[PDB]
Amino acid sequence: EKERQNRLAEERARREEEENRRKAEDEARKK
Repeated sequence: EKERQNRLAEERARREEEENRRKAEDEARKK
């Protein structure tokens, strides 16, 4: 269970950092 939950949690965090760098490069284009 913990293996599964941690895997899903890192998948979530990776998607989150994807969106963060994405908004970052968007703002960069606005610059």
